[PDB]
Amino acid sequence: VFLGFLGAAGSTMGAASMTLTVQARNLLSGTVWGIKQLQARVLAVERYLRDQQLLGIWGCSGKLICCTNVPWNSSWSNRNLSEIWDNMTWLQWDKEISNYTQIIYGLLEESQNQQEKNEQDLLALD
Amino acid sequence: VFLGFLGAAGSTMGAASMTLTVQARNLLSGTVWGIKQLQARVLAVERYLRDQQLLGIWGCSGKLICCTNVPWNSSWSNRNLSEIWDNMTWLQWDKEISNYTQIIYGLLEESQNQQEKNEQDLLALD
Amino acid sequence: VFLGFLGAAGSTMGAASMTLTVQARNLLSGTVWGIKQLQARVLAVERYLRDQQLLGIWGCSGKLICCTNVPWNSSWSNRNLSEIWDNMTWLQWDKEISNYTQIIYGLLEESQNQQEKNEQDLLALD
Amino acid sequence: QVQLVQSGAEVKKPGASVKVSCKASGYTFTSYYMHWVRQAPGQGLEWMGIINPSGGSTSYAQ
Amino acid sequence: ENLWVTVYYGVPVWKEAKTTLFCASDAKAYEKEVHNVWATHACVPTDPNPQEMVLKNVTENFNMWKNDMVDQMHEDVISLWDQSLKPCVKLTPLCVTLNCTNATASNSSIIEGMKNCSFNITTELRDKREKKNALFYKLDIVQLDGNSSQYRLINCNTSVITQACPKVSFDPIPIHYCAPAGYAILKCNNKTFTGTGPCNNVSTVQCTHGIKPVVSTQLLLNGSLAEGEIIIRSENITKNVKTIIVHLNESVKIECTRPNNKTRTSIRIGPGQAFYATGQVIGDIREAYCNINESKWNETLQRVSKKLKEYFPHKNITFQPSSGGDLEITTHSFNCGGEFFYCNTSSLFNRTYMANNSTRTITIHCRIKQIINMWQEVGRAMYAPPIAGNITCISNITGLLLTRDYGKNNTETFRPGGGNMKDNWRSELYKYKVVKIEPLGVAPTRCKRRVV
Amino acid sequence: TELRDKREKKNALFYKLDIVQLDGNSSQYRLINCNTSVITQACPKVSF
Amino acid sequence: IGPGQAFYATGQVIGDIREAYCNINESKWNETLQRVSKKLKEYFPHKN
Repeated sequence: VFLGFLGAAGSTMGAASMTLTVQARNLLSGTVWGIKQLQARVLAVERYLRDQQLLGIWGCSGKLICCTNVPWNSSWSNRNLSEIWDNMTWLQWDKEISNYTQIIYGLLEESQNQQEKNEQDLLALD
Repeated sequence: VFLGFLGAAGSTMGAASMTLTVQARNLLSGTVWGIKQLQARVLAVERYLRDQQLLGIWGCSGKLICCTNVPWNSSWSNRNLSEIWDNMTWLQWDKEISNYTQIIYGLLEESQNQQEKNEQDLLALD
Repeated sequence: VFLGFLGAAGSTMGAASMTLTVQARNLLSGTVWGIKQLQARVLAVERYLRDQQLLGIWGCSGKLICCTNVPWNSSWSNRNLSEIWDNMTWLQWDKEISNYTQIIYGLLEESQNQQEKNEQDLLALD
Repeated sequence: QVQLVQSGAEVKKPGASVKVSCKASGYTFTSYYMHWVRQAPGQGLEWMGIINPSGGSTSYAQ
Repeated sequence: ENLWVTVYYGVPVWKEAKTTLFCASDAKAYEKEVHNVWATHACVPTDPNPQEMVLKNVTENFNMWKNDMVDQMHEDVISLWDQSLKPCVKLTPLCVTLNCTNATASNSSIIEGMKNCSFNITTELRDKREKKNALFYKLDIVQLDGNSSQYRLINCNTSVITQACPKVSFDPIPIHYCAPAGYAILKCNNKTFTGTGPCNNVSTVQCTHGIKPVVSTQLLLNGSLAEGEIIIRSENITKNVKTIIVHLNESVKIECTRPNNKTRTSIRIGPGQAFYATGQVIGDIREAYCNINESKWNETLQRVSKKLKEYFPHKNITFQPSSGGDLEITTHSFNCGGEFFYCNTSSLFNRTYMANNSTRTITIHCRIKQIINMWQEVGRAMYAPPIAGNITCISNITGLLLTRDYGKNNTETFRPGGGNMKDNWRSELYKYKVVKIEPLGVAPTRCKRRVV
Repeated sequence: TELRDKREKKNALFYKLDIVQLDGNSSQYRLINCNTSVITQACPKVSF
Repeated sequence: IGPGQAFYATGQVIGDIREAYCNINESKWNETLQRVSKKLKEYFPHKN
């Protein structure tokens, strides 16, 4: 089934994660005015790679869903989410936490670098 | 040794897998008519990324050889392959199973999504 | 903090590895003369992918720092490095070992292929 | 560098006609509307009309 | 409790954005090897499939006055018209003093300036010239500022006039638009949508339907119809607005014709160049005209008035005819048959309304012109060869472009407007918005990562 | 100018370093570079 | 010249005649060159 993009979209997070592979894959599908066709294609590629590299920097290069060790806290958004996780959903969530993405990403980088150092020391002691 | 592409090619699968790193790497090596040089280079890049992303979707982003948990069955091609694995070889194999690639890929996606869910539940219960 | 590139640069290796994520990420940031803007952007992308693929060939696709099993030897550069590791530093190091990069890379490929074969046999025997 | 330039005029006899004009630059001429207004010493302001230089048509106060 | 950061990739979240959209076309090629059409539209991937996905519980805001795609339609239309004259002969050698006496004219519509207009042309060898003559329509011929017996082409002392190649004659080709990867186009499925505010029925497509590059003033023709009743779209900040767009839910058929029959002639210029002009005219004389059904015209305007008063909910409504300006803004302009028509529509908007089919044909009179200063540019005039024989043309009327003016009393006054080509395209692109997708984001979860 | 059919006698001032004597009668003059190359003018808008 | 073309040239000249010229301060010109000479002789460390 080709759901294109933004198929769900109106759904709960539950539930919405079921199509992460759809949006991940439909993202790579692409007289002097033709110069713009090439420019648009170059932009699509560069943007893809920047996000893929960032997942690698955070230690999540191989996954659509990735669990890490930066703790969640209340200096950020403030929701218990016992019901709201499955009732909000995504657009509203990003707006609610829109003032923290530049903060969280910084924590993710620090956490991954610490883990890499710990791995190197443990292997060195082998 | 630069074997270029399709060096073996006439060999058994045995045997043929010995050069997977050759074909994997030689694949990235690339007045108004010059617009076509850029178009050709863009196409080579986009095609590479689409295949690399797909291996990631199936859980095999880091490997040339990858083992998964979709069972083989007889609704697909029908060969015992005790000898034929090492006597066929690749061109003939793809022709024999040419009617199933659009089926197998669907199974690979389902298998990987199930494993990712299982990992998240196991970590959540930690 | 945006350190751009080559921030340290004059430092010991110690110490210098602390910014590997900086140089890794600042590397992807990009009338007929405009044809050159597209050509330059295509070159930046192709060069990035070639290095990323090579780390994958050696088994280090997900890491900035990667430990492998090719032994170090004296047929290459000759330094004890007990102090020099943290006193040389990088430009001088590459010059000292400039005659061996075409050798070491060959060893890295062989080591990774052997490990992949060993994994397949161990899984097959499961 | 947006500028408007106007010429002067004489005193006319009752029943006579007068022509006045305005030149303008620093912005594309055909990209905007122009207005004319009138005020006499000791009086308030009145709107007279609008002209669209792009085409064009006009509209005037009754 | 014990929440940790988790990261997801492939989240269905989007933002408004400015981008570049690309054309898409129909399955059938132009097939004339024309750079501005065959290589511009016929070599464009064809038949995109609009497999619309309807989204449950999605609300989005659609602003049709301000968006980022109407301007692209405008630029694409201009680009084609400039390229279409690229390989075609310039008429510079024709800008010579003309001697047109109209001695043989048989009608008042002719004798003003058309018959046997003569000139001295050097051709084909540079060494020799001959006296030639041809017929030109009167609206394009002006008196030389000298003796009244001397004439000049209307635009040749200020700009370049070029002719068109038969192969580049351009009729409408519907153009479909598609987003580049990472972008999506949203439609607003609301039959009563007026161009502003939220829509509670949102769906997405990989392509829009085709929109034809049709240019007109006063009346909107060949377009789609409103699903329900007549919808009048306007701005809601101040009442001093430039354009009122009336979209009908029923078409009115208009039939037009140019009843005479013309002979085409050709004056050689040089090695692959010739000037086309009118030769002998057949055979009696009738003026060009258009036919409108009376009951449909009157019913349609009564229904428009009923809805128009919603924006002006007070006194009555009066319509008026064109007040002034050049012909494109005062007449109904169209290009049936490849020739340009300027019809007098002043008889059609003289109705008044107040608070509390194939019969009685309404006819209007039309004129034609050959040298056109197109809406797209200045300084580069396009000429047009005559089309031999007569011209017949049938099209559908889907809407009106109205403006407002001062009445003589306390009622509202409306009249036909136009010239803003963007208001034609904006009348079909009102349904689309383009957004970008940003798939990466974070959320809390009851999960920690193993160190080992 | 402007109609190809008619011509007029015009005159203007040019600076002396750009005017050369025609290789003939001394009363006749030529633009300094026009017998060997193309001379173009500049648009006011491109003054740089 | 034609339909969007014209040649620009000089018309009446006003109104008396003076040659074009440039003004330089004397002490700065002389001091500057003396300092240049002082450094130039480093490359040519011999005669004047």
